[PDB]
Amino acid sequence: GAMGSMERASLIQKAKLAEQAERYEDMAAFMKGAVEKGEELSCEERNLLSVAYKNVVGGQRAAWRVLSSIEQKSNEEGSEEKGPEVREYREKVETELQGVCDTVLGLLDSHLIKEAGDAESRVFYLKMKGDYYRYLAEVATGDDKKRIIDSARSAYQEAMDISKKEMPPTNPIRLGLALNFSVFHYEIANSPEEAISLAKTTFDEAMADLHTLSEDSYKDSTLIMQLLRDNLTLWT
Amino acid sequence: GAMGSMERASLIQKAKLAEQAERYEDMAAFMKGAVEKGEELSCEERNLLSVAYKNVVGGQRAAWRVLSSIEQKSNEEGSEEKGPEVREYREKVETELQGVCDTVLGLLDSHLIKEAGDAESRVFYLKMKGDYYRYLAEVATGDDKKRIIDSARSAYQEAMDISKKEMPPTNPIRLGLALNFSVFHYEIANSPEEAISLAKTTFDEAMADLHTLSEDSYKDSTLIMQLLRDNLTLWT
Amino acid sequence: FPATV
Amino acid sequence: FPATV
Ligand SMILES: *CC(=O)NCC1CCN(C(=O)[C@]2(Oc3ccccc3)CC[C@H](N)CC2)CC1
Ligand SMILES: *CC(=O)NCC1CCN(C(=O)[C@]2(Oc3ccccc3)CC[C@H](N)CC2)CC1
Ligand SMILES: [Mg+2]
Ligand SMILES: [Mg+2]
Ligand SMILES: [Mg+2]
Ligand SMILES: [Mg+2]
Ligand SMILES: [Mg+2]
Ligand SMILES: [Mg+2]
Repeated sequence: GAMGSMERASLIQKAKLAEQAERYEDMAAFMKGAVEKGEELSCEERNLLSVAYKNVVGGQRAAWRVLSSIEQKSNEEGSEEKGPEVREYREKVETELQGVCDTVLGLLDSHLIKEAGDAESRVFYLKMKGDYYRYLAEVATGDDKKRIIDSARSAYQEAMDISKKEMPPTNPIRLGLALNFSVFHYEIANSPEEAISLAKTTFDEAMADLHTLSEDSYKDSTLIMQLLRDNLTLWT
Repeated sequence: GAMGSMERASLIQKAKLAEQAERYEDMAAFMKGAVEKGEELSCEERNLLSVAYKNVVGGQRAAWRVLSSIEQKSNEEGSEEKGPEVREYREKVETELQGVCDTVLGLLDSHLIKEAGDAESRVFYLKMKGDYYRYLAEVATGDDKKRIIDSARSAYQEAMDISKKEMPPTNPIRLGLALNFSVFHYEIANSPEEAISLAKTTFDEAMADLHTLSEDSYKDSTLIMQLLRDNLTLWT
Repeated sequence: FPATV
Repeated sequence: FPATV
């Protein structure tokens, strides 16, 4: 709404300035405005959108984890009663986090995904959908936790199916999707074996296709392959 | 307004949680609410207030400097015209920064300063007043720049006069005041000689009084003395 | 915490 | 930038 009077190109320009200034909330608001113009996003623009919201929600998740840890300690035997404040403030942060996730999911549903026909765009958006449901799942404790988890799984699975058919095994989007879906398995779905298998198979199939790549594509793919290895090392 | 329904003690508790979570905007809002209860602040509470706003405005200042640098580069010969966006976004950040400064100054004026009778509280608040006028001065370019600068100077000078009469030369508040007033001289008032003299005299008078201190007071005072030395080294 | 992108 | 507290 607030960005309705600003030109699309000016919103994109400002998102880039906001990134340089490390003003990620501003960057996300600019990119939301740009999406709401209704035109499809280019590759560069999709990456601006993802960076902005990743940084905003990343900060909320880190804060939530600090507060949840304090709250869990408060519920241990021998802890002194300090009143409702820790729970209240964790809830406040949580609600704000959920709001950001709902905003992103809303942009994807209205109407980024449905207009995305090329494999690279569609997989990118479906990965995002999986990621923001995963963030919702991290904080979910009630009747809908299972459905939230399944929503993440379904989005990731659709993305995986497209990526395997349409993209090479070194494609950075396909690699990043696999990295994150593997973490979903380990941290959310209580499926560490699936997580490890996915990471390993993804790494090995990428390794086998590196020979096809330019120097610059090699750099991009090997970076994410190293993240897969890092997780495998953490988990084995 | 928004914090009017929350207990003072709960606001203080939450400010501390927000600090642990690195949620400095929340921390500042909680502390604003606490001030607006109308009771004087304890030493610990004054420090919570200062930390919160220092971190919020510190981030705005860093962003402002990034954007101002981009804007200055845009105004160099041979730079391509990119439209009003850089100036607009610098102005947006600037206005937000000014707003935070005005909020802090407002808390000090209504009614922290007037109720602060003890030297340690009064000097602390007057230092803050000088600091937030200094932040206003950093971004000021119009008819009132001189008056803003003079407002900073006057606040710092009152604080200096009280601190010299009422506090030992090692007192951390007195040291921090001197450190910041010295930076005011160097960066705002175009008085590098005054800045250097102040820093040197402050350091040397503190050095001479260290012998009176406990181990823990020595640690506190020497930390800020090292900042004075660091600035002297930068400037000489 | 594991790596995601 | 110089140190302030
Ligand atoms: C439009 C498009 O092709 N986007 C994909 C880019 C591929 C390279 N990128 C990355 O490697 C990082 O972010 C990712 C987001 C989603 C999927 C995979 C990667 C950004 C730089 C980091 N050092 C590594 C991940 C940007 C997106
Ligand atoms: C109520 C009171 O006595 N406050 C003064 C504290 C003295 C010790 N402090 C500091 O040294 C730091 O912050 C300052 C703010 C204002 C004046 C001087 C210091 C906080 C820790 C940093 N490592 C050094 C500065 C806290 C305030
Ligand atoms: Mg237009
Ligand atoms: Mg909740
Ligand atoms: Mg398989
Ligand atoms: Mg009360
Ligand atoms: Mg202005
Ligand atoms: Mg003198």
